[PDB]
Amino acid sequence: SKDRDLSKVSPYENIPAKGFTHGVGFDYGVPLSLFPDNAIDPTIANPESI
Amino acid sequence: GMDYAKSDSSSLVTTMGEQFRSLRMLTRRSSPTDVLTGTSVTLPGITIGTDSSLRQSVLNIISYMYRFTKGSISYKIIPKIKGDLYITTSSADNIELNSNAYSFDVNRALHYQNTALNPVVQVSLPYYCPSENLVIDSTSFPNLSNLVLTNLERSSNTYTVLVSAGDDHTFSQLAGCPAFTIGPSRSA
Amino acid sequence: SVTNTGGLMPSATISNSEGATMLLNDIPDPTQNVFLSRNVTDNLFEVQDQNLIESLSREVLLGTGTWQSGQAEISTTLTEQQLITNYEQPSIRQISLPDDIVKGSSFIASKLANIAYMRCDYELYLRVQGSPFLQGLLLLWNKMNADQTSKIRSSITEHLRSITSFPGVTLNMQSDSRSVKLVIPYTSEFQVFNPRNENKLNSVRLSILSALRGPSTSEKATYSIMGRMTNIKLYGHAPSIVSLSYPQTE
Amino acid sequence: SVTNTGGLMPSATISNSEGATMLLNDIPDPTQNVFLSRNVTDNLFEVQ
Amino acid sequence: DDATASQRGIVTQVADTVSSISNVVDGLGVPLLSSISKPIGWVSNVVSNVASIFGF
Amino acid sequence: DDATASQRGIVTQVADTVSSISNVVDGLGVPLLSSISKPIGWVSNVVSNVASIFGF
Repeated sequence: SKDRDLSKVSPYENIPAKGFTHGVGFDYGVPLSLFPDNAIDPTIANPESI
Repeated sequence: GMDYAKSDSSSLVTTMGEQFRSLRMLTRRSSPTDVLTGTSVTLPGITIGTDSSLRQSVLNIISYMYRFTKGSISYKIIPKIKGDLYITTSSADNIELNSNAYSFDVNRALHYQNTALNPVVQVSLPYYCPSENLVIDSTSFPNLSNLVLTNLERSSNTYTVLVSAGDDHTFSQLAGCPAFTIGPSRSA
Repeated sequence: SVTNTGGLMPSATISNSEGATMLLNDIPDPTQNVFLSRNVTDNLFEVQDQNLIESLSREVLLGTGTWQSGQAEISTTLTEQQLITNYEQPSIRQISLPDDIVKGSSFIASKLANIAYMRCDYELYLRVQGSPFLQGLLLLWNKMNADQTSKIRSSITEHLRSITSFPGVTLNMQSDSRSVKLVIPYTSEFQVFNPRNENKLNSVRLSILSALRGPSTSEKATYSIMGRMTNIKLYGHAPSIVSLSYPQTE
Repeated sequence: SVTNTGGLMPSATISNSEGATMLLNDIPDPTQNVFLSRNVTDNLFEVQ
Repeated sequence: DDATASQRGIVTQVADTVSSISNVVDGLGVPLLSSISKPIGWVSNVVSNVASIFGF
Repeated sequence: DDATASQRGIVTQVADTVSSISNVVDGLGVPLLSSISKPIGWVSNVVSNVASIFGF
């Protein structure tokens, strides 16, 4: 049952936070809350449509 | 109208690498605040704002043109002395003076990390409020959750902190601008 | 078809209302010797009908006054000693809402008796009068929630170019109509408020934006403010009393 | 499309109500820089 | 579409939509908030009562 | 469905099912335990006698 693994060794780099100055793409941080994905919709309570 | 105006004629790709047509994108970007020495560290809450001095976060600068905020906010933290630490939320009611109790004793959401391996702490603080809106620097809700962090053994340390708007976040109601300085200080 | 024992084994499933409020545990018996009628025919001139939502929307006087050349015009800029001290820009009149109305009008103060909470959306009306020869320019504008935030954030916003970018409306005397309308949407953290305490938010202000001038010195002109609620939504039943905030215990 | 002389020859046929009572002799001008909305969603238990 | 956005693994795409621009002045306009809205995706589960809510 | 749940690699989905709610009081109810049940997935192998059980 303990069959041999084969696969491939693969290269990597240890960069803890690749891009936080960027204005786009991925938070990374862990929310301090039950349920990994908190959310709410900002668009609903707004004083105006635009 | 009596316009002389004739509309432009210029390509977008020829001169700079990007273009942006909103202030939110500028705010999702994370910026430094102020160094937090000592044990009784105090990060700003989701009410945010009202810093003195003159150095201040970009979010903190955009903050003055508006009146309402809503949504979670993010933190990056870089400890000066490496070693593991813990992250926890709290509130003014939630605190105890038994002098044997400690911050772990409330069973709030928790986060551990050894900084020797991952120097950059990354924590997002959610949005628990009764109200759909929050006037900036509201004091109508005394018990809103507030962040705290501890090394065990309660030793002194400094931290380089930098905040950012969460993806969930927005501002609303446009008040007019604050007076603001622009150039480098003149003379000494 | 059964003798009614004095209080032994009454029906236990009965339920019925009397008034618009108040449920009741058992039915009154509709026995009596005669059923009489309304008697009088109306015989009258007709008049428009009265309604509660209609009554609440009635127009109300808010302020009235003279305006004249000697009064100060708002500053373009600020200096230090007034920048540190949270200086406020001078104005002919300022008006709190919605208290100027609800606690300000005995009529409305009475119509809202014994109701718990409510929403409102204001309208305001400025009406200025003076001679054709006069020169001037007013501004009517809405300072926001203001008081619920830091003292500093209601301080660095008071200067001309910011004043003119708030919601509001200008009034030149060149206009023949000489009157303006201004709408104020409801806005707060709480979704409702009881009318009869210090629920003070958004402070309307009126400011000179150009000094009054006439061929002679010390010309003057009159003005009046009026206002009315719309989109109202009353909610709940309660004794008519001042309410209390969180730290306080009742 | 005509300059409004300060009070000379206003229209003389105008009539309109403001409140449920009170008729008024001339229309207020609906000019202002912005038109804002109600903000809050209700989020409440219903009551009669 | 955060699930797909993380599964696909590329930073750029960040879930496409096309907003309804209005109040154009000179070839530039203001998007409606109503159409900038993006799916939340846990709400469907809470309303439909998926088993995972109960931990089983 | 732990195998697929780990292979797909995303935290959220955690194998969907739809429970049969009952005893609704005011728009809220109690799921049956019978329908919250989820597959175990080794049992099929032990009953069907797959080769891997014997190590070959």
